Amino acid sequence: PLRDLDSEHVSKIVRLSGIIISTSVLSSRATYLSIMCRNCRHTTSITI
Amino acid sequence: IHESSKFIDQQFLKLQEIPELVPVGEMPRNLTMTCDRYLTNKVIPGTRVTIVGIYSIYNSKNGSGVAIRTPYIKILGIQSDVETS
Amino acid sequence: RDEDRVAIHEAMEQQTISIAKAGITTVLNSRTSVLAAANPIYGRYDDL
Amino acid sequence: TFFAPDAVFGDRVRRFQEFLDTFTSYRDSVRSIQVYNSNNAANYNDDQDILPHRIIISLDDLREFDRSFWSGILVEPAYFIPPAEKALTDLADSMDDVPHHPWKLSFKGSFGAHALSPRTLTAQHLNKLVSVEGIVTKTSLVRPKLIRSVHYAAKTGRFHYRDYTDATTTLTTRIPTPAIYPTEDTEGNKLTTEYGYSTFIDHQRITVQEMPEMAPAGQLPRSIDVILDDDLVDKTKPGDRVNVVGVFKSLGAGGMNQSNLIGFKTLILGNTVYPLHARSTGVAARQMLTDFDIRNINKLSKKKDIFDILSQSLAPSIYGHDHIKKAILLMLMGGVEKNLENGSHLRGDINILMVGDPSTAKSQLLRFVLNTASLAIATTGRGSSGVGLTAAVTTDRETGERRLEAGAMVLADRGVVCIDEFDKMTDVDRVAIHEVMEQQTVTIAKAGIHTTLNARCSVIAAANPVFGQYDVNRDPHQNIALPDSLLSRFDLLFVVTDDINEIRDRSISEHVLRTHRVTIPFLRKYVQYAKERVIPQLTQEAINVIVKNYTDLRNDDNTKKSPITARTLETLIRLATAHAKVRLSKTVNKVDAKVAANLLRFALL
Amino acid sequence: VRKDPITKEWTLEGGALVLADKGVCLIDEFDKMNDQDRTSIHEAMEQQSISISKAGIVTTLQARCSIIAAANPNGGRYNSTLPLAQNVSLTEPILSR
Amino acid sequence: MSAALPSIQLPVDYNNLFNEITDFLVTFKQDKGPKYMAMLQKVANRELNSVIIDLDDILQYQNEKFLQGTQADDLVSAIQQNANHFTELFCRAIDNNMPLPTKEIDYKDDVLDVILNQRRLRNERMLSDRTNEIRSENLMNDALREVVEDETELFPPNLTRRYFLYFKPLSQNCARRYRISSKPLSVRQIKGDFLGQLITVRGIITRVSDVKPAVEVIAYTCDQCGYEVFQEVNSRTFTPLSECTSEECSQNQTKGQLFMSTRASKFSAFQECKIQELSQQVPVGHIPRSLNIHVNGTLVRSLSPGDIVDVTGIFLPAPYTGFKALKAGLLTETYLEAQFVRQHKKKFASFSLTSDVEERVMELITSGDVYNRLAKSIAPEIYGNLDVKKALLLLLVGGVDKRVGDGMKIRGDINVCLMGDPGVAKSQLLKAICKISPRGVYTTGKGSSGVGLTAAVMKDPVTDEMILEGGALVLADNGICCIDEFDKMDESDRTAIHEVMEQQTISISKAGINTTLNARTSILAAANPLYGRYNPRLSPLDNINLPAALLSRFDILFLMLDIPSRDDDEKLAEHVTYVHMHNKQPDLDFTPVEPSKMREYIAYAKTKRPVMSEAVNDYVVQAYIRLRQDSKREMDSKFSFGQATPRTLLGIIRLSQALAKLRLADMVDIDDVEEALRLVRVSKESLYQ
Ligand SMILES: Nc1ncnc2c1ncn2[C@@H]1O[C@H](COP(=O)(O)OP(=O)(O)O)[C@@H](O)[C@H]1O
Ligand SMILES: Nc1ncnc2c1ncn2[C@@H]1O[C@H](COP(=O)(O)OP(=O)(O)O)[C@@H](O)[C@H]1O
Ligand SMILES: [Zn+2]
Repeated sequence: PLRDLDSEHVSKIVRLSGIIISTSVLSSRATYLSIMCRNCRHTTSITI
Repeated sequence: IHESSKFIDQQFLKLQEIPELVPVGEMPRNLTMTCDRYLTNKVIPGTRVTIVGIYSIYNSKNGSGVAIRTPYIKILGIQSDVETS
Repeated sequence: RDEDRVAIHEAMEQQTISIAKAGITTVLNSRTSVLAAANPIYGRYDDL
Repeated sequence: TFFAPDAVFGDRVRRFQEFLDTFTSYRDSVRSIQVYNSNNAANYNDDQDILPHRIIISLDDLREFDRSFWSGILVEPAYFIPPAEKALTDLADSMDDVPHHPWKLSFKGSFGAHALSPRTLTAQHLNKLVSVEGIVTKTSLVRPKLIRSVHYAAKTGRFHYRDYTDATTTLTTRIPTPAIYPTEDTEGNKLTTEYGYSTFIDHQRITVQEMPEMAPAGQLPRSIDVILDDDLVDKTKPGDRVNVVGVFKSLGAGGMNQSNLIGFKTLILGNTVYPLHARSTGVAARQMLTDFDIRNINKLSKKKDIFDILSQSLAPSIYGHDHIKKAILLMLMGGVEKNLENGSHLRGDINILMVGDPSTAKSQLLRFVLNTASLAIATTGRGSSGVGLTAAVTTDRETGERRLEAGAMVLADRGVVCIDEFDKMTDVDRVAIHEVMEQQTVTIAKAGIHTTLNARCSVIAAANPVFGQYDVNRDPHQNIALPDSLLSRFDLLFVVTDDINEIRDRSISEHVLRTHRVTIPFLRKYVQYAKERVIPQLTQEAINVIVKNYTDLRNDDNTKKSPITARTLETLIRLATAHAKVRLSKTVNKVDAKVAANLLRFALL
Repeated sequence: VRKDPITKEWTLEGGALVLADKGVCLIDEFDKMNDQDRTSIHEAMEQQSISISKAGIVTTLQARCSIIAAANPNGGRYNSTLPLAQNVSLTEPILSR
Repeated sequence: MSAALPSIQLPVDYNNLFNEITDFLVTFKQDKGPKYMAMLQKVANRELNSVIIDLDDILQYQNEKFLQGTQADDLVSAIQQNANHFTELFCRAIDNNMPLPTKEIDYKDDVLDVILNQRRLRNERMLSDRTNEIRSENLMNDALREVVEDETELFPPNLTRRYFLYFKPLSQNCARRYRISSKPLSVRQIKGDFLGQLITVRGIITRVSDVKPAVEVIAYTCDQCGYEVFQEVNSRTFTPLSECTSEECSQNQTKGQLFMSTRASKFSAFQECKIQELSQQVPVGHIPRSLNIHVNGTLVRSLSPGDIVDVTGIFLPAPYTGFKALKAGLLTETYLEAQFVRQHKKKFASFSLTSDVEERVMELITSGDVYNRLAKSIAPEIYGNLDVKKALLLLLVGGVDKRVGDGMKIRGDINVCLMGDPGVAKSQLLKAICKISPRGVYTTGKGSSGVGLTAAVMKDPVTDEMILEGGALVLADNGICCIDEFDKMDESDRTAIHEVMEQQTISISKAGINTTLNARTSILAAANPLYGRYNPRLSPLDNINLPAALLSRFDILFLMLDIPSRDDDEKLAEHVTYVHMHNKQPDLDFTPVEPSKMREYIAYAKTKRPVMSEAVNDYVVQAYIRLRQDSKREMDSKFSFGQATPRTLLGIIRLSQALAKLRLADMVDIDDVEEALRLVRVSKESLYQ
């Protein structure tokens, strides 16, 4: 239960339960982006 | 270069302690919860769930204490009572 | 309640609900059966 | 532009030229535009002494023609649409050769998986083409936008110009050019601005949310922002069911540039917009006519029995009551709505009240009309939780700090309203209808708003006898249970009876069994051409009839069962005029007045 | 489902019948209630689960809670010459639960 | 890089259109003498302040060139574009050729006209000394005088500009005569890309700000220089040019401070309004959207709310876009800079007589029977009943306002009810009088009418103050308020109305509002009995639901109720079928008067202030006592209604004044009150049919 969450085990895996109130919006994040320098006319790519 | 880039969907959820079992003296507390890719849209508000997650820490642009952080969970998977209501 | 009944009073016989508020002009399918329970109370005849 | 076109672009053009050479339907259509503009240019130029440059492409014509170019528009529009318009912009220069601007594209058809509700429009397949269906929920105040700016160098009488580009003018992320508005010359002189030698374009954004009957109900609405260039700005309004097509760009650089989370700004560049029709919508069905469809109407229009069959074909689901659905058919036709010189407009819409024993079709007949009238809205009366079916609340938080929205009857400005359970609907609406019925104007006088808005629309009322049942041995007024003015405001009051019998009741079983075990789509096309083209003037052969009957009933009926008023004079005109529209008659004839009398004989006695 | 000010946070407040789902809800001046705060207790007694279908959340919450209710006769005096359902304002089916 | 700001050219050539203007301003006599020069003499007389330029003259000036084979080089097709250039250059010519002042400068004149005079004088002395010093420094006009002009620095001619300049377009008549320039466009029809053009738009002026000063130039004072510093203000905002830019401190160590002067700063009178779309021009299903209008100078009070106008003016961008994120770059807001105004229902307060309006009154009179001619000319699209429509003409002319000279006022106005049954049209008469009445207004029983009949209070959008916003009885004043479905109003509405019939004012004492407010409205009301139609078995005090205290504030009520009849309904059915067969009204040996000329006639009659003869004075009294004695002693049974009152005697006087004003007569005859009493009694003789 959330009542027993602690600063102990921060960033361990945790198992907990409740009710979902709300679900917001499907925001958009990258996973590949291709990039050019506006002055060097020079290209790279980044992945996450 | 947006037209040669690939993107993904993520979502913000909030979970609160079930009002059936909380302190008589005050409101329930809750956690900001996030999920990515195919884990999105699997869940409907008001369903009963167990989350397996990384209890993690972020900084909030508050306006809270003299130096502090806010907890959040990155969901790395989810399951439920077989279908709520 | 009077504002409740008039909708079901239609949806029981044409299985749609039509809404006329300025915001949105929906006509949504109810697609429902009803099993109902009621009492004979105030079967006693008077008009008032 | 300045860079040298690579074959990856040069091919795309000439490959698209073999398509248009194959399907001449587009080459002659773009020609048909510059036919139209030059006729108007000649009309302006040569008597005082446009169409907005886009074409719709059937995607069915691409699939069989060029499979990889099919996938190109869908998967990589930013690399396939800019060259296709670059072809058309030189096809247009090839069709014309008179002396002496952009040309643009639009699409139609099926997109497979790419047609999806904004519930499932997601950050997969951003750059791909999309189609979305839903409600247009708000619209932005249509701002003018700069593209070319023009200046004057008074020290020389030269003119200078500057041109602007941004995130919404090219599908590809062109290198940004944050040019600075020129308040000083290169030499250092002053400048002034030649407003109107500069050029402008309309910007608008409209926000679309998922259509509520397909929505998995209970959940929240989800909505996305559509930007419209100069053309389509005029053809959306809030609350209508709208399909859009475009590119779901994901522009800006939030977070990863500047400093900090919320991700990229996602929106659709709208390249096609269509209104569409669904139940209780602010737009008509508007079926197109071929030169064949009109031929069938003209075969019919001179046959001396159409009104009897047309009156019957409405509602095979119901037995009898031809004598009523005659009039409901005439409500679809309506009057002429004459507007007088230097004096107030005069009603054309005919408004009908149905009442009878609760067994009858009152609630069901209206779902023919709502399904088959050109434009209709249905209201329960009680349950119009706003001001009513007409007016609305008025407040804002956005930049302008006020807004207006319209009730059902203001939205149904010409067509039909289905009102049912009519005597449940409270006085607050009834006295508002007394404003409407014969004035067809609405007034409100809130804190800020003190103005008049139109409501030139037609009504069916359906009601129940307050005692639960009626029969003609019980005096026939008190069962109506409404103020006498409403019994005047509505034009035809029909009383439907089912004190039970057997003789007529015998046939009903086999008709219902046959109904569990002429046609609708022609009626819409029959009505709209009749409505659009035909405006019958009166004729002396029928002007006398309406005087004979009206003047008699005021002697008789004021000694019998019903009231007669100067209001019911004009209802004779409208009904005569409606039947002439059924005839498609260029003028009224005596037969139409004899029909007007007959309907009132049944309705009164 | 209703406001909480801090961060404009949204959460459910359950009824007392949810907060006491295992145990007992103690109601004072049982007569002095409106429509909504009467249908709630009646739904709980009737079938021990409370609906929610508001603010976009749809749920049925366990309300398996016992009751002790306190009430007052209409006019204070018991008026022993009349039955309880005539003495109190409440009708028999809420009274029979 | 001259590839930046690239050069382009266009068919215009302003460098010789100025050469056209410098002839037109002096070379026009088609309508003292070259009238613009004499008008500029009245500026040199300092007796007017605003210059109105009409395209009507420019066109016929070019004909006097073109028909003489002389090139036009059209100004008109240019001027309907880009008028912000011309309006700031066309005015430069007038500075360079205008007459010299004649009425010499004097104390009884507006203070701005000496401040400008002093700088204009100081300007010439600076040339007069600098030329002599240059000449005196050890050694031809066009050679020397250009040296003086360049070495000096001077007040600019826009800061010595005595006057505000405006334009008006050319009406369609002048467009079709000699065979565009001003279609009165819909606010929807404007389609954006008209920015820059001179346009005409018409619609309701829903809301206005109050007039306040807005600065165009800031004047700053520097002591250590003595030179003034002038900053042009162009946007909504400015920052104070505190660092002294003076030509004497620039090449100086110390850069001494300066202070603004709040009268040397050239202002202009600034006002703005919304025009909402004119409702009949809205498409099907759409909404009357709004446009923002900005005003400068002498025009400023010509716009008043609740009226319909043509606005002519120049349609322009403003720099606004939303709030940063809700943006797609280089967006603009837009506004219309108003230049000239005309309004389709005119202000009664302007009514002077000139060569075209007197003959429009005189030709109406000479046919005679004017009073019956105008009654039938009111709402001739509905049948007969002249006594009602004949009284509506008196409602307009209204009688006389009386001030006792001793702290008392009594209403010079007519309040009327149109009680009856369905089918004898009411709202059509209400609507007809709303059109024929300037400042006329139309109302309805229910909904907003609490605030809608009252002052709201509003935080004013353009400037940081609260304002009272007037409901119908305040959006109308000195004019008619029309009420319909009357009895379906409520006590909170009536107790606002009941005070307004009795007296010209309203009072409020809730929340931030404590004012006493001027109504000055005529209330014309349509109402229905308890059962829609009358019941003959019910006495009128019971047939009518209204309380007789409020009813006594109606100076006439009409029992305008129908009874079926064999003949009379036949002529009605002719008129309705005739007017439905076509727009035209019956072929009587009559003409129904055009409303605008009747409005001019009424506006003249309103100027009349008639006096009662002693002959009628003693007759009015004796008729009143016989009325009051009969009304009380006999008429309190059966069909009898109400009581005679002092108020009904004053009604007869106000009606008797109204009749005399319609005669245009300075005195009230014995022949008038014998008509006024007839209308009072006849309104109920219907009840005996
Ligand atoms: N004249 C009729 N002919 C055939 N069916 C009818 C008729 N009148 C009513 N019905 C039946 O009534 C049902 C529709 O409900 P309806 O009686 O119209 O409700 P309401 O009384 O509210 O109008 C349909 O199933 C239809 O079969
Ligand atoms: N005597 C008449 N002459 C001409 N038209 C009339 C007459 N009486 C009624 N009408 C018509 O009837 C309508 C009047 O409706 P009305 O009676 O004013 O509604 P209300 O019941 O609210 O008064 C108008 O459209 C008008 O054209
Ligand atoms: Zn200085």
